[PDB]
Amino acid sequence: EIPKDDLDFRLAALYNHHTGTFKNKSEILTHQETIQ
Amino acid sequence: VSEGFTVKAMMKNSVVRGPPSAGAFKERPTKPTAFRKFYERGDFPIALEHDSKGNKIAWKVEIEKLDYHHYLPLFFDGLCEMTFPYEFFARQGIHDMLEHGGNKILPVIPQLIIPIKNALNLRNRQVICVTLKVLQHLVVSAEMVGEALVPYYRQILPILNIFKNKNVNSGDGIDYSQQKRENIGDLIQETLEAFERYGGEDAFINIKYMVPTYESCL
Amino acid sequence: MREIVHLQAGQCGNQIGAKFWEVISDEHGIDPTGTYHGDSDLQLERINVYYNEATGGKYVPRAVLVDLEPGTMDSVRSGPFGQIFRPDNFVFGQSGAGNNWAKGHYTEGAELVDSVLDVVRKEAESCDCLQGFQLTHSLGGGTGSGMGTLLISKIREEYPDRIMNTFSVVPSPKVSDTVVEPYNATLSVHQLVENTDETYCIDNEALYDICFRTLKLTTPTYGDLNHLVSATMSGVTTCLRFPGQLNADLRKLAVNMVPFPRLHFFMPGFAPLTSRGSQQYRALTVPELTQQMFDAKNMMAACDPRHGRYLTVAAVFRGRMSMKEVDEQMLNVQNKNSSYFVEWIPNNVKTAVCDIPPRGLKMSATFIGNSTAIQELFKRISEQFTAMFRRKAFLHWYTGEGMDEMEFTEAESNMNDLVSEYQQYQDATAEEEGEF
Amino acid sequence: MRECISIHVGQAGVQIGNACWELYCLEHGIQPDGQMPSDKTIGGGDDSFNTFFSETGAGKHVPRAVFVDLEPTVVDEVRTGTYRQLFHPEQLITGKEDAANNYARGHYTIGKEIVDLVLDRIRKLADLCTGLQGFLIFHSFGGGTGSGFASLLMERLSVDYGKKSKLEFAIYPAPQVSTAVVEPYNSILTTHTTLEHSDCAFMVDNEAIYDICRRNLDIERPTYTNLNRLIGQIVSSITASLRFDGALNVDLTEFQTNLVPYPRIHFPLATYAPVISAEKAYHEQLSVAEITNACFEPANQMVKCDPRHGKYMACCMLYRGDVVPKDVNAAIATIKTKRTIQFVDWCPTGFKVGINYQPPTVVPGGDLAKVQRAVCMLSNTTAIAEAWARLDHKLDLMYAKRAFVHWYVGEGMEEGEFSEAREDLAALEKDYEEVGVDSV
Amino acid sequence: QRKAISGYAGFVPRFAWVMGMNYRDGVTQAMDEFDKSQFLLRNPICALGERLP
Amino acid sequence: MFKNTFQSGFLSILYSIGSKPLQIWDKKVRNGHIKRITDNDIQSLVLEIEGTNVSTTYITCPADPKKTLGIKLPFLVMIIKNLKKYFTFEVQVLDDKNVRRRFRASNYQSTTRVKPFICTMPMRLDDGWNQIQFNLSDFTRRAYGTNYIETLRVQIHANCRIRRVYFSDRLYSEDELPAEF
Ligand SMILES: Nc1nc2c(ncn2[C@@H]2O[C@H](COP(=O)(O)OP(=O)(O)OP(=O)(O)O)[C@@H](O)[C@H]2O)c(=O)[nH]1
Ligand SMILES: Nc1nc2c(ncn2[C@@H]2O[C@H](COP(=O)(O)OP(=O)(O)O)[C@@H](O)[C@H]2O)c(=O)[nH]1
Ligand SMILES: [Mg+2]
Repeated sequence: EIPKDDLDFRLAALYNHHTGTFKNKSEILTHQETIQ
Repeated sequence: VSEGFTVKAMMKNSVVRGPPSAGAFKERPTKPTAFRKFYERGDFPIALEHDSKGNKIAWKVEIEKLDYHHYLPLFFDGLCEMTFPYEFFARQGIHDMLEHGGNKILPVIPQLIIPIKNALNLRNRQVICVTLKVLQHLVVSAEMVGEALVPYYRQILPILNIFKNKNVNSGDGIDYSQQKRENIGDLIQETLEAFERYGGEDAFINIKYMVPTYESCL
Repeated sequence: MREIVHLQAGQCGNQIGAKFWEVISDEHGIDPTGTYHGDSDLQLERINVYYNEATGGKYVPRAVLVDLEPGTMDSVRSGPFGQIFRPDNFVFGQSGAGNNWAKGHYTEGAELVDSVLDVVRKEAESCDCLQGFQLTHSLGGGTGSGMGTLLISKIREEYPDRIMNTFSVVPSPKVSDTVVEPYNATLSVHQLVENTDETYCIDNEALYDICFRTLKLTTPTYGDLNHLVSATMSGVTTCLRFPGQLNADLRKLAVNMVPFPRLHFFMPGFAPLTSRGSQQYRALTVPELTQQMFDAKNMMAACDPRHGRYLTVAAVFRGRMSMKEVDEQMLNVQNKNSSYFVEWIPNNVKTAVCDIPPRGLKMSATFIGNSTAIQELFKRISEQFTAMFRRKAFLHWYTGEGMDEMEFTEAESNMNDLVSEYQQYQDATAEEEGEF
Repeated sequence: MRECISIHVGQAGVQIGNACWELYCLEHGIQPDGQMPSDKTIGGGDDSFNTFFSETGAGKHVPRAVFVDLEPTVVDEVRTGTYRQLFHPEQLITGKEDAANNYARGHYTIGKEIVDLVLDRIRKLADLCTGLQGFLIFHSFGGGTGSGFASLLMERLSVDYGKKSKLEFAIYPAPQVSTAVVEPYNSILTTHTTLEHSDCAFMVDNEAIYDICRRNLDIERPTYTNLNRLIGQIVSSITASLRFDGALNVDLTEFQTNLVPYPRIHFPLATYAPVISAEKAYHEQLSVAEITNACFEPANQMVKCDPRHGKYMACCMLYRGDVVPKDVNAAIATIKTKRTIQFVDWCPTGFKVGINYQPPTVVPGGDLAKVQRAVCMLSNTTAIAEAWARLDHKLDLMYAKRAFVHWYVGEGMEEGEFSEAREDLAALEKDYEEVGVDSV
Repeated sequence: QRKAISGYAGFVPRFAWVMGMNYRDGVTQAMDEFDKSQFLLRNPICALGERLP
Repeated sequence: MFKNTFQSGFLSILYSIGSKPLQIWDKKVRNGHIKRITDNDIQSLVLEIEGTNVSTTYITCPADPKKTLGIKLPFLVMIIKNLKKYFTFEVQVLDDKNVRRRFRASNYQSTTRVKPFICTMPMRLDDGWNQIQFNLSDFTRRAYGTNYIETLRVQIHANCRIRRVYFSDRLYSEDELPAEF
């Protein structure tokens, strides 16, 4: 679950800041539950 | 599929092809040489006798007195022959006339660079091994010679830079085929080693100008 | 205080240089009289890079004009901007080069190399510090090839820690203009590979193809090709003459674009080239510039870049543009055209930006590309040379002037040595086990 | 009795310092001629400008800055710009020949004949200063002069001043982005000296600031100036406790013993929390409870590394503005229970928070908006270890065929100076792996 | 080049004839001679044999 | 490992004679190669690792990345052939402070620098065959303030020929040493 906005950005997001390049506002906070 | 720097490759799974894979590391087609042409003629004073302890080339002439300026470049241009009764004659003639015979190699040295490049430029491994072995014998067979080759390092070493990365990767298993020195990486590193040992103090910067991965001793 | 001494040799080099001076004089607002009445603020700033100021308020170029025929210097003098040069730097012989490398190099270059060396000594000593030299010529003619490279060899021996810039017009594959040009090109390249630090190869055929397909020109004269050459030969010195958000002079590009000390042959280009009607209906952005920069049609040399892997790419931009846009454009171009770039070099693109755009253009870019595509031009020259040399076609105009037969077969040897290393660095991968 | 000396080397350092000094002039009442107006005045005292400026008798303020580059092409716009009367003309040091992206050139060949002048000017600036503890240098890790001349400058200053603290502000090269070809060589060579002579070396990538200006700020196609302004705000945040009185003031030596556990692990990250545009700042109350969470976001770091593949060591969080200690107390207590933000078992405290009372200033013609509360986070984490394995990969990709090496052998440097520094970076990676293990 | 302070690497026109002053008055005199030269060159006020010393 | 071994006067941990010399040894190869070669100097097998980058190709003493060996014996002997190239090695040492400390010697170093985890001293070799006599106890006593209890790994890098890497207790001079060492 998410009892904060920080955990929504933090845990379930699949974004790798070291790898992902030039992503927009929506491709950071994409979750695993969206895919499956 | 795609082609290159176009809107074809601007797509979403545009698979781009690749380059045409240029002519490096591939054996170039051979050409007839002057050695076979002069040998079928029969002007060479050599004859093959099969001794029990191996094949030995028999000379019907005093090997000390011979026009090296006419014979040594002719034998060196015969290294490009892969057919079996000619490669022995070229190799053994070079070895015998380099070992039996001194203080005549030096004026011939500016004439034998083009056959050496011709032998090395054929990208076959056996001929490269043989010309590296005879170059190692050549740079040590006489005096005053190794630092006479040092202006011509720009015409030998360019293809020596190709095959310095050819060794066996068997980490624990011993390479059994060590007596027949057929792997070319160590042979190239020993040839460059002999070019540094004999060749004076100007050889290192020339080898570095040709082979950039080189490590110097002394 | 970083100043460059300019030289031009031969009938092609003189026209190329004259168009070059016409271009950069209007860049800095210099009238044909030699006087400054431009409009921009930054024009008179770094004019000491290329010019000298005389008493009375004139601006003379730092140009030394060398010829072997006297009838080609007054054509340059009687041009639009031919009256700005000093008359003392006009060195010229009396007997023509005869399209002979022999007469350009050995027995009619030897008596005029002294005078031009004293003139270039006088020009390259009034400076406080010196960065390098420029020479514009062609590898097909007699005094464009035999004299200019001898001059390069005799200048390199005196200034060994300064850069050298050669902008050569190599003979075209299917466009033939002289009979004897393979001999001149083969004699010239083997010592243009050991005496200068940056060389640009421009083919007349590729320039014609650009003028036909890109520019949509009906009748392109020889002025338009020289304008094309000057549009990219002056884009590599705009970091010296104008401030930018990320500057890169000649030596910066010499370090970045040259991985190994011989592969310094480059392919120029210009980004915002557009037709006469398509100019007005055009949107000019950095992703718009990159497609015309990187395509094979805009290459000024007749070597297809799709035929080999890029070693290092330079892209000097002119105009007030963003940096993330150029950044992401080069990143995309490298990322999904991944098989056309060297994989043992991580990033192959150098980016430079300048704030002063060319006049009439709101955004421009110039391309310097070191590719293994250039290996086919040298092989083409060797193939066009070996047919003549096999039967000793025209050697009596050279050997009768005095040479040895080995002096022609060593040029081919150095040509093949140049080809093999480009082949090797094209096929070399990051690991050293996959080619065998 | 507090001051700082700023040495901006390289084109990147000088262009950063332009925005930095315009910011510092706007932070006080100083006009760009260097004089305070008499028509109007701000509420300032003599203890504010002592850190960065010096006072003459007539009323002219002079920065404690040295602008040195081997090029002219970045310094004459300082001499001919709007901030041309602010600087003493001898501080603006201009060379003749270029570094040509060579560590070798700027370390051996061209920097050796200019270092005796910049060191003398640094000496002359450090004798007008009563206190000590300054030396805030700015350079990039990719160029030639900013990696070569800065290394020699730190080498000389370490034996000339002994202890001090060489504060170092790097622009480290981005993972997938570089504007040069020989950047890994320069970065490894300058890391070999920054790793042993800088006391805590700050890290910033250009690509992550591009992303932050892309998403947090709503601007499209940003330029270098937008990056430099945010970097200047970060630097002004550090020295905010040296010029304005707050609840928990932090000296420059105070947070060096708090952030840096071991003599080599001194490469902290940065995070600036309320970086939002003018059309967005007025529609939300940027309270402490959410700007604290904006510091720990994976996408708000200006170094391209997720903190999620590492364990935090210490954080120095410097609030400013309308901030109360119980607010940051509750904000830190909120983070400490989240099981994603992992901490090492040998640092049970884990935090260091300072509170200031002076809000950040705006630059007319800038991009940020006036916020009441701003947070600057200084995270020391194991996550930066993955940013140097890629530098190792980029160095071994090119060094393995000795590409571009002969341009560096040509100016003074012997061949094994590359292996000598690569072994030091490998030792650094192993140290980061060793320090991050749990205790059984 | 008018608003250039002291040590300055730009090309100030007509500067290598200014004789015995500092940088600032040298720049002032140099740009004044430059402007005088341009204005006398284009606008035809002076008669023949009167536009140069 | 090596906790239940007797740990007598010496402990061989590598040898070029046998079936699998690099059994417990990891083998990373990148732009390099590893092979066994009959030497023309000692007329016996040697190991042979080299490459352009000395750091990419190496061998580590325990195979598993997290497993560590425990050797009580203080000394370290390495019969390494000098090829006049770039050769490094590196050990890891446990102390009474119960921390892990690393000593690295490289052919291209000229200064002795002391750090809390690393200590990079130089090392010089002779012409042909020689044994590098290392003293871990004295190098922990002199450069650092602590003592020596265990060594945790050794790591041999490129451009060298390895034969019989072993630890010992006392420096066996020439005669009390057995002929097989
Ligand atoms: N983040 C940021 N980086 C900059 C800026 N200006 C230049 N750079 C960086 O500078 C790097 C290029 O090297 P520089 O430091 O500019 O070169 P230099 O120190 O002047 O040395 P030379 O190349 O010889 O002129 C690029 O990778 C940029 O990331 C800037 O304003 N902001
Ligand atoms: N770009 C350009 N090329 C030219 C021009 N005139 C001649 N050429 C080329 O120059 C080559 C001949 O070189 P040449 O002038 O004889 O060199 P030189 O003998 O040293 O003077 C021909 O192949 C032409 O294609 C010109 O005006 N512009
Ligand atoms: Mg610079």
